[PDB]
Amino acid sequence: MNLKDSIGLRIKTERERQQMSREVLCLDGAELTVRQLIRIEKGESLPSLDRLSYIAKRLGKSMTELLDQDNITIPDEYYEMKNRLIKFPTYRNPDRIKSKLTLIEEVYEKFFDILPEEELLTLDILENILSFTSWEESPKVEEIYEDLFEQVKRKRKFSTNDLLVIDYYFFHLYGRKQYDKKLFERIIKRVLNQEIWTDDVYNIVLFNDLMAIAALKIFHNSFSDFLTVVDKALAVIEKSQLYSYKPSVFVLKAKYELLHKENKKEAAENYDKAIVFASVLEDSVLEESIKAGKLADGLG
Repeated sequence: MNLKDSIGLRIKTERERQQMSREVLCLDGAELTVRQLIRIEKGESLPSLDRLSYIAKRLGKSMTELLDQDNITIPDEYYEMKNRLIKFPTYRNPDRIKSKLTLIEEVYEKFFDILPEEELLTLDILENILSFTSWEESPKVEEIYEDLFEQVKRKRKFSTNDLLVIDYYFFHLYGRKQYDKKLFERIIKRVLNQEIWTDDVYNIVLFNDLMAIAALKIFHNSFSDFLTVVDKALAVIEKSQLYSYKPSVFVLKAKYELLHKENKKEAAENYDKAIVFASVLEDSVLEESIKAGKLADGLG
């Protein structure tokens, strides 16, 4: 009997001894949903610290009592590998030897039996992030993402994990003409209000989120708050010194001048700053790509 089975059985056993329905325990779903609790009690999922804290409080127990002998401590090495996955650099500035593929398999081989549901979803998102179209793969995943996104849309302060879930939501909006604009607007507002501090990992996820929002706004021809987005992206870049990201921001400005301000001259100038920065960063693939971008937009 593994960790998940033990904790799950303990929790279900205690809940049923109090004759508490799943719905009663889960309340409004903000901290735990019925399907989450079900996966925990079937030992399909391990609870996280937050979950366990909620469950213990609801049942009137202590976390120690629900844990018994079992240990759910997640080793620092996992968080280091996750951080390295998030900060994973382009193939033009490779760090050391290991691929993302290798790091992900290594994270599973070392830590799978002790990873809670949220971390696993975060990992699936990271794995598939550079190519989210290449991913339309699980009913189980959509089911897990859906409740976690339900929870996310109640929060005012986001975590790293929250933001990765939000990035996957943005991907849900991809290529879609019909969508809930009110939800998208609330999400955007809340992302834009997140504090920028000294966590580079967080700041990276926030950045990629901002790019996704900009892209979506370009696709929707909705340029309200676009410069708010751009400025926030730039504030991130400055705070964590992510200068390899800066040309793409200038490209965004270009697009804004082009498709909204319709100022081909400024558009062209922004492209030129992007090209020059890439050039003087010596990512030549990026430079060439941006030049081709300027031609593509008719500013050649």
